[PDB]
Amino acid sequence: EKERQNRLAEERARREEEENRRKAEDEARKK
Repeated sequence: EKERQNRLAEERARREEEENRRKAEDEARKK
């Protein structure tokens, strides 16, 4: 269970950092 939950949690965090760098490069284009 913990293996599964941690895997899903890192998948979530990776998607989150994807969106963060994405908004970052968007703002960069606005610059």
